[PDB]
Amino acid sequence: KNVLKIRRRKMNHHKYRKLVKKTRFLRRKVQEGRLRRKQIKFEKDLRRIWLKAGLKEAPEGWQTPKIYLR
Amino acid sequence: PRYELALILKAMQRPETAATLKRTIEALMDRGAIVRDLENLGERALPYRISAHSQQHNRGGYFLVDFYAPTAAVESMVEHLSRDIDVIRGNIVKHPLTQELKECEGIV
Amino acid sequence: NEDLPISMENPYKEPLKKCILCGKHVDYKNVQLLSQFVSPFTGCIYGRHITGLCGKKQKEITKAIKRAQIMGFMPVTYKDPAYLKDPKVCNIRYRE
Amino acid sequence: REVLQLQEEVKNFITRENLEARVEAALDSRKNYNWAITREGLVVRP
Amino acid sequence: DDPPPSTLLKDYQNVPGIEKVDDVVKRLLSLEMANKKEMLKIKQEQFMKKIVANPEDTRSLEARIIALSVKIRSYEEHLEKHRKDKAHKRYLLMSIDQRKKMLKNLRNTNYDVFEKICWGLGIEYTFPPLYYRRAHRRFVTKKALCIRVFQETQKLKKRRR
Amino acid sequence: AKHLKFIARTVMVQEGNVESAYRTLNRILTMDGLIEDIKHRRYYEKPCRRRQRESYERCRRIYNMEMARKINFLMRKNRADPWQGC
RNA sequence: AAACUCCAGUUGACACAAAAUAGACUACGAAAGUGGCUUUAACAUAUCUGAACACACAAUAGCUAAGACCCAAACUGGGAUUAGAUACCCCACUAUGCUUAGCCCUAAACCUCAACAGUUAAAUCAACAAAACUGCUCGCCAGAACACUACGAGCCACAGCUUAAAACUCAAA
Ligand SMILES: NC(=O)c1ccc[n+]([C@@H]2O[C@H](COP(=O)([O-])OP(=O)(O)OC[C@H]3O[C@@H](n4cnc5c(N)ncnc54)[C@H](O)[C@@H]3O)[C@@H](O)[C@H]2O)c1
Ligand code: FES
Ligand SMILES: [K+]
Ligand SMILES: [Mg+2]
Ligand SMILES: [Mg+2]
Ligand SMILES: [Mg+2]
Ligand SMILES: [Mg+2]
Ligand SMILES: [Mg+2]
Ligand SMILES: [Mg+2]
Ligand SMILES: [Mg+2]
Ligand SMILES: [Mg+2]
Ligand SMILES: [Mg+2]
Repeated sequence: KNVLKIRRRKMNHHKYRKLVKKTRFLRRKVQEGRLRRKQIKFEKDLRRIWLKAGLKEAPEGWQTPKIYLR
Repeated sequence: PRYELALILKAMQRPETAATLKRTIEALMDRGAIVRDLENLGERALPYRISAHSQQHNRGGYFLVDFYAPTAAVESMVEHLSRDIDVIRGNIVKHPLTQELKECEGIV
Repeated sequence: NEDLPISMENPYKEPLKKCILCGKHVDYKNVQLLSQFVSPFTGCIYGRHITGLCGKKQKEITKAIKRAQIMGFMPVTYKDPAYLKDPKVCNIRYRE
Repeated sequence: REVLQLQEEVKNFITRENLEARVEAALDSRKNYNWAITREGLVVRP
Repeated sequence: DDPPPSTLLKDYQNVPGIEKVDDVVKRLLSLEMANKKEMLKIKQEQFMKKIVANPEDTRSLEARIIALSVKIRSYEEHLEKHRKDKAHKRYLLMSIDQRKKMLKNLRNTNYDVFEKICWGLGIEYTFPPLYYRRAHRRFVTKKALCIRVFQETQKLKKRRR
Repeated sequence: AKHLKFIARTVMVQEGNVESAYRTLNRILTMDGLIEDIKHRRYYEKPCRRRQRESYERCRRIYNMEMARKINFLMRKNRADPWQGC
């Protein structure tokens, strides 16, 4: 069997785990910003729906839940 | 179903042994058992020293109680056998006779 | 032709070999029998290459021995000395 | 056949009436389950 | 409801003179002195007598449905006490799926027997879903909003007209 | 601990032959597997290693018995040549 | 050498840990797994196939709460060795291995053989592995690396898991 392929998989994985450790803090900020933008996009899509329907505002009693914040 | 209770009782005199046997059979009947027969295997030295109810036993009386009881009774009986101070060790098994003696054609 | 061979099961087929306990009931209370398959010095259960028993009866003997040992009928670390003079059925010799 | 056998067997079962006598008789009895086997496959009763 | 514990075993119910025996024999040959399997057999026999046209024919689809229903009830009773028995949970789910398949076949072949089976065993036949897709948070919230918006649109249209 | 003493793994000496009694006891303990069990229990053997070892010994024994059977079966032909010259 | 000397030997009492021998057996379970004893429940389907996502499960490791703690032991100290030892050897002791209620969903999770049905006739047949094939169905694959990666989406997971590319490069792999 290909032992080079498994050793290449090991080196690639080990190198990757070093990168995430080094940049763990920068990654967290990127992820939280991405989640914020994704929530904003979801809200915009919902607003698009109730605007196209005809309603000038959201359905009575409706509050867009935060479905991505941990 | 049909069960066999193997009872290792304390080495006592005849009156206390009779009283303990009567109490055990009475508990069996109270839990709904139909007792078929009571066998005495004898008073003998235990294969090993057994510690029960803060007492050490090297000798004991061996008895067998064959009976028919509902499935729910067995657990209860076990707990009762745990409380009786004159019982060194009680064990309920499915009666060996109910086990079927399948026949063999020999070594293939 | 009347002399042609006829289809038939082997009439000379010898009866298939039996273990010494075949057809007999193994009970956990029969400590005398269960003691014939344990080491006199350590109480260890002999394997089938020593006892000569079949797989089914080997399993039956093992289960009966364990049940008797745990229920206070048979010693574990040695064979009961009362059964040391019973017939020897195991193929083992300590030159003792 | 099984029902008839059970019916005749029940006559010897222990009840609340014969418990004293049966316990006493069992105390004055001894049952032996021990028997050995030989290399020829024969049972040796004690 | 379970059969009363005094009921005789399935194999000891047609024996001649079984009513002319002692009470102890009756207790010994009853469900009280037997495992749960004999009691399940008595349920199966009762359901067969109550539902199927020929109670002796165990080869019909209805008879198999009755037997699997008894088995499913047994599995559910086991799992009420044994919550962490994953193997028996698997067995229950598999038996439910098999009974659904048999019920579909019975409906496709014999609708009258299908109705009798559904009424007798208390089974509420359900049609399978058309699509199998995850209902994640985004989809669920979006669908709820869409339903609400449709309701408000209907109200506004009613007010206009 | 809870058993009677001087019954298990006990050998009596005959005519003051203590060395013979010790060697008999050693034979008994080795035959019953106690010696190898004690030696193997000094360090923990991993379950996978235990399974591999057991399979290896079982197959080794089977192969050795089969080879011994073959050699014994073919040993009959090892006699003086009856057709020497031709 | 450290360590202990509230140490060591016999005897007696004494687990929420682990389950010699049997087992040279090859069984149960869908797989993962399952080898001390008793008892109660209990191991789907009288066509077959049928899912990364549906419904259920999934070794070891790991994360939350509480509890138990003999032994073992990442980590952490001490002793020794070494040019150095942030390792190997010795001692001690944690997380963890255990129970309860939730998660996490990964393995060389492999018999490295997809499920059912059928054949032993043909040149048997690249090679090796494990004799060679046929019918039918689902899943998957179309040079290497980039890449068990990036982005998107989903997830009780937040240094995580599933799915999973492209650009540049090469004549190989
Ligand atoms: N997508 C469905 O809901 C659906 C409904 C009926 C039948 N099927 C059949 O399932 C097969 C697979 O279809 P696909 O490639 O587009 O799915 P897919 O594998 O590409 O996944 C997309 C969706 O289809 C579902 N899916 C996947 N396999 C399925 C199956 N066997 N049955 C039902 N749903 C399945 C998944 O849950 C997922 O939500 C097709 O033969 C299709 O005819 C699919
Ligand atoms: S050979 Fe028949 S039971 Fe062992
Ligand atoms: K493998
Ligand atoms: Mg299927
Ligand atoms: Mg698909
Ligand atoms: Mg897991
Ligand atoms: Mg854990
Ligand atoms: Mg595995
Ligand atoms: Mg498949
Ligand atoms: Mg598939
Ligand atoms: Mg490629
Ligand atoms: Mg990834």
